[PDB]
Amino acid sequence: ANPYEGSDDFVAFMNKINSINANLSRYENIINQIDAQHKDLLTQVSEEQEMELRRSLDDYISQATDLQYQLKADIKDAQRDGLHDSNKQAQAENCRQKFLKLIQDYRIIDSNYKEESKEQAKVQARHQELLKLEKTMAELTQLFNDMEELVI
Amino acid sequence: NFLAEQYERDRKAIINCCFSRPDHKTGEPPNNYITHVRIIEDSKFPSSRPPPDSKLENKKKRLLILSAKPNNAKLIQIHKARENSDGSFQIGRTWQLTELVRVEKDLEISEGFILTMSKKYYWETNSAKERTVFIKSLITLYIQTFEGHVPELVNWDLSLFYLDERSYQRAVITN
Repeated sequence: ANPYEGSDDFVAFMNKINSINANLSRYENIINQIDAQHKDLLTQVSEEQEMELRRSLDDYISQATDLQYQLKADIKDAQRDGLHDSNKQAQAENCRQKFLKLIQDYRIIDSNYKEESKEQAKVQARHQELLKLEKTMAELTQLFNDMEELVI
Repeated sequence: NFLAEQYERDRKAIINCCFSRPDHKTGEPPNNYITHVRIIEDSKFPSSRPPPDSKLENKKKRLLILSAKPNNAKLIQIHKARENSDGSFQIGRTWQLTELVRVEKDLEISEGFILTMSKKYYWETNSAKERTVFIKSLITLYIQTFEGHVPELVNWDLSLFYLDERSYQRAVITN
């Protein structure tokens, strides 16, 4: 940890980058919808509509986890193909920075919702929600660190 | 690569002296070393930008070291140390990371930066790159440690920390 250091080839590589950029857009929308559903829950919603809102939130959270896994693998692979090309490495690293910013967006969005849940509350089901939130943030931290590891 | 090799030698000496053996008098496990940077401290101007006329004898060579408590990765500490002639280091001060409330890039001095913790501290790295690298490590550690929060940032490119304008406004501790 030393911080101080498609038949054409390029068309094929940029197909990877274009695919990554499409999933980064999917990732960003999912995070955007998670934030929105947090705001929905933060309004006083009837008990019937509240659980339909929680299962949709659970669905979006699972989609993010699976998209994160795919974006990590696809970005680290684009980094490997660029280990011997200045243009490819610039492409892949640009995708890596976009990813890290969105992961940071997600982490902050969950943090705001965590603090706003307590300042709106003061049953035990609320405790399971906090354990789910802390699980996700531990994953985003673990994913944050995986993306900073060098690829060789 | 002088900066990489200096980092390897410094890190190994820091871990060996100070982050590997049980506590001298208590027997507590050592902290877990995270990173470090070399800094210049002006003894006459430690809380503000030193003037150019500041005597050279005022400039002191120190290190800033980040570490984590042995049984809690969420308890981060900043240490200031000096280097002994044998290659070991002596820690002179420790801060808890929860004290970091403001981090400012000096627009005029390319190596200068100001941390606000117990108080305001002015320090200089040996190069512009080392300031960028260390502050990145510091803010990244904070955002990870305090789960989505960030101290007040002054004159920094937010993209360095993977933030933009409104992600910083949501995350800054001043709310």
